[PDB]
Amino acid sequence: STSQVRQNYHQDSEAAINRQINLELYASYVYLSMSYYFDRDDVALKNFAKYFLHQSHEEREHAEKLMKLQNQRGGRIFLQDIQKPDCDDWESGLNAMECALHLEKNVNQSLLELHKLATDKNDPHLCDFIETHYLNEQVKAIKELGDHVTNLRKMGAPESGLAEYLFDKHTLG
Amino acid sequence: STSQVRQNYHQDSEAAINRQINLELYASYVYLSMSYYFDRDDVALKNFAKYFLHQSHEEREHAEKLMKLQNQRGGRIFLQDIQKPDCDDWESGLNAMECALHLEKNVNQSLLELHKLATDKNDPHLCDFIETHYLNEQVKAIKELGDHVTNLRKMGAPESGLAEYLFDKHTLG
Amino acid sequence: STSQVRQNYHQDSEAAINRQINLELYASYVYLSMSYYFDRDDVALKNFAKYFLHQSHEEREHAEKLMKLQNQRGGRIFLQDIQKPDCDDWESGLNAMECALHLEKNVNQSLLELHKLATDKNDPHLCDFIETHYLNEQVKAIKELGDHVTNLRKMGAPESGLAEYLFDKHTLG
Amino acid sequence: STSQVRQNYHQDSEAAINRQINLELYASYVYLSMSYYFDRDDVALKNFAKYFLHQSHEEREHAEKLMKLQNQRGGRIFLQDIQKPDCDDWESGLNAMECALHLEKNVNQSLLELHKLATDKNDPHLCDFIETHYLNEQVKAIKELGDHVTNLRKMGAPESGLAEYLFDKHTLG
Amino acid sequence: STSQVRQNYHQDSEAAINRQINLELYASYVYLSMSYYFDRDDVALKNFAKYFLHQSHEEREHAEKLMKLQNQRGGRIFLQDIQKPDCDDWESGLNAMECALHLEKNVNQSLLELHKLATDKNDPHLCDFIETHYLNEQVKAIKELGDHVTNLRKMGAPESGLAEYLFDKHTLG
Amino acid sequence: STSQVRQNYHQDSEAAINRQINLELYASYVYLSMSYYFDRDDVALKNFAKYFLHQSHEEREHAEKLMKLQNQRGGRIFLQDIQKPDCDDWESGLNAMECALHLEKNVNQSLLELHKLATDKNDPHLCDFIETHYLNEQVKAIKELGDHVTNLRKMGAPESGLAEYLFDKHTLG
Ligand code: NA
Ligand code: NA
Ligand code: NA
Ligand code: NA
Ligand code: NA
Ligand code: NA
Ligand code: NA
Ligand code: NA
Ligand code: NA
Repeated sequence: STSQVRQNYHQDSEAAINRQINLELYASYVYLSMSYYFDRDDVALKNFAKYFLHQSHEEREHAEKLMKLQNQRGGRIFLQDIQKPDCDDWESGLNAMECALHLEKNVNQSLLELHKLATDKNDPHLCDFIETHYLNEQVKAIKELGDHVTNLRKMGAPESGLAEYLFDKHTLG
Repeated sequence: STSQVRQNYHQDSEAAINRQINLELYASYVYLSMSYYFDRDDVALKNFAKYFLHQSHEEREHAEKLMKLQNQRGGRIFLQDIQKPDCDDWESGLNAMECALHLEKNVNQSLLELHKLATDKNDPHLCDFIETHYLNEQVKAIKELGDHVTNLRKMGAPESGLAEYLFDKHTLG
Repeated sequence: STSQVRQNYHQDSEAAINRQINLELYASYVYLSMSYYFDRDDVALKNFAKYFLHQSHEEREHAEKLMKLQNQRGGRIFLQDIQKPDCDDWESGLNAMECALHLEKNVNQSLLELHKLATDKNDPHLCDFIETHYLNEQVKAIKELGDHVTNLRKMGAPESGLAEYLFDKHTLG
Repeated sequence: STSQVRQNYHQDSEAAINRQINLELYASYVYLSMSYYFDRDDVALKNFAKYFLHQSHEEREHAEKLMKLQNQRGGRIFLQDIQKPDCDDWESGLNAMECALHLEKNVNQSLLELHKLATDKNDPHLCDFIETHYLNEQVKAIKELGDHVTNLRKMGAPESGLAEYLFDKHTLG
Repeated sequence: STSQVRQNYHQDSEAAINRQINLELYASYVYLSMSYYFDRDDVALKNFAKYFLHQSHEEREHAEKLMKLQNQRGGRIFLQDIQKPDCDDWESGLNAMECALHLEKNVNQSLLELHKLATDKNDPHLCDFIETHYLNEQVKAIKELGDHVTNLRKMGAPESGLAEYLFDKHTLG
Repeated sequence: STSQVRQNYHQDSEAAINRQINLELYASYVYLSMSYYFDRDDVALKNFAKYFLHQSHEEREHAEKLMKLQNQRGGRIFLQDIQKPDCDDWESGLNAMECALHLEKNVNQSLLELHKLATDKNDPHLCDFIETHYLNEQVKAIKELGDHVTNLRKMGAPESGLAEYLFDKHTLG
């Protein structure tokens, strides 16, 4: 049953990629939830909605790239349930940005664990794949979210609704 | 807690839209599974892979349009777990097309039930939304899948691997 | 023998579509007859001829769209004889426009009966198909013919041959 | 005295269309009043003025489309007095947006009553006309106004004149 | 309560402008009525319909320009009911043109009274506004309508329906 | 009652043209039937469907050209019922091509009989009309159909569904 393409690809690596696929699809779904929260008539921050929807689509592309890697290496994709996000109501633009920062750090920690596994199993193709396609993207996403959280807090969010309004217009618009 | 926009939108309709959102996201995930099955080195039908991946992205767009409708009407989106697809291994191009036809008929039956509810609750905006955006799209998808199943069976799939190869090239390419 | 695509499509609906196909092909043939009446050397109203020939081609397109619908829904097309039109000699431009108005109202009444059947059989795809593609087209055709009949009568048709001549040039040209 | 074009068009439907024409012309006139309130030297919110003037012109187009429908179906237009709006002085951008939301919900309720009448009189052309041209336009207008009301309230209108100023510039500009 | 912009603008002038706004909106509504009379299936003179609809839109622009003037001068707009037109059925193209000529002379007489008031109150800005934007427009409209009435009478309207038909095509088309 | 244009046009020729008009309209209707057979979900050969639909439209153009000839010569068009085609179900691409070849030979035999009549009645305009517009078109159609029948039989139709599939793609596509 070994794939004719499989070479230097450990079962532990294959299993870790399947876990990462699920985590990327989960992240996609959290961002989708946040997007449509900001589209509510009683929230009405269109640029927050657009920002999170773009993040949702990016996470789905990240999941699909891992699925392509699994097939390239001769692993087998096993999909799992995509859990519902932890909240239905994300409270404010600042609370959503803080939850996004927490989610991106969690994804990053998973990627760092996968890199460590690839290095331990002497799988340099997999380690390079993670470095090239995932680790700098996560560092940039974390820095961007931290920048957004800083600005919203300085402007007086979430107490001032003027803060979120102007951030929506000037930063996310 | 009633939305300032809400007018002539029954709680039963709101709940049915939340169910339909989950079913569209489920369909998306089934198509994603089928896509990456055809990308396996031991299957290697790139045009089947492309066809199912396009279907996956379309189902996600259909889910997002329902989420937009829920907010437009002043309903509240409640997301649920997205169940994993029923198979990991889709066996053949003909078996996948037959499973897709079965899935599209199941989605269609759900949409017909939603239309009936909208009509019973005297919600003509919702009934028109379903007619305009969903029902003809489902009829066309069903007819296209039935056409694909017919051609693959006539060509001698799944017994002849030449059949799937040539269908991949000439119909899906 | 049930089509693999067939879903929520009643035998009564299938039979009514076959009847409507025949009525559209009949209408096409009536308009063709009227067109070539106006092309006679002893009638010689080229713009009346062009108007009716365009109507003939439109009715054929309407018949073909119903045939496409029958196949999309998994019904089976059964064609019948196309009866000859009721007249060989249409007498005048005003008499032909009045016969066209009567024919378009007859087609409209058939379409309204089909819509009522679709609604009674809880077939919203079929009801929407009729609404979208047929009912507004028939209302516009009826209003246009009524406008033509009004103008020809006011101008003094069919007694004044100058009336039909000038209507041919200024309205239909 | 029956119009030569009239078919399946109930007197009750004809009367309801005449009422809807009056309500659309009334709405037009309310929006015109609001527009020129914001053009006052002691109010001076040019983008609010532009927004309401565009709404005024759209309502007039909606009235004219109903007048065209009445003639298409062979009904007879009976115009009534256009009542003056309920206010001369609209107080603030937030109060005007709230009055607009209330007016759009009132128009929507009238349209839903007309749709119900069309359905009860088995007039599918009229029901489809309302669905296609009016109901989704009203849902979008209501959602947009609710979004505007939400943002103005969050920003601190009408107490902060800075709120209305910045909303005028960033949302309506 | 005096506007910070108000200078040399008499209360009598302000009241006369409010009356003129109502008369322009009334004229708009009369022309709208006439337009849709000519769109009836039993009248069917499309170019008469287009001519009156353009006149309706022009009168609305004239009303809006007076509303802008009232605000420019620091007056306050008070809107009144827009009375329904005197007829539902305008009888013929010649009768409608004669009623339009009578309406335009009535508007002109009101404008001449406003000019006389502006001159009596030593308000040269208002007198110049009326001269520049209204008086030559009214003289041209009156002359054009008189020309139309003359031609229709000479051609044999309203007895000859051929006259109105050819006038519709050649003058108004 | 003789047409002012009629010259050297025998009653027998006029009657034969009326028969040929009916036969061309019949052929059109047979091709339309075959087209929509190939559009069925359980047949699904789109290029066969397109081929027959083009043939249907060409036969209608041939009928209209005969109607134009009848009027040019001062004959009178008498239309008859268009009989329904001999089959509802055309069985296979090879069986339909064989039925088309048989139909085109039948049309050709009728045209040869009309040419013989024109020659016997010393009507060189009519004989030239048939030669120029019909006889070479029929020879080319017959040769093309014979070529299609030969290729489908050689490829192993109708037993191999792969044959019809590949013919549909490579010859008719
Ligand atoms: Na990611
Ligand atoms: Na590296
Ligand atoms: Na879908
Ligand atoms: Na509809
Ligand atoms: Na039709
Ligand atoms: Na409206
Ligand atoms: Na004026
Ligand atoms: Na032919
Ligand atoms: Na020759």
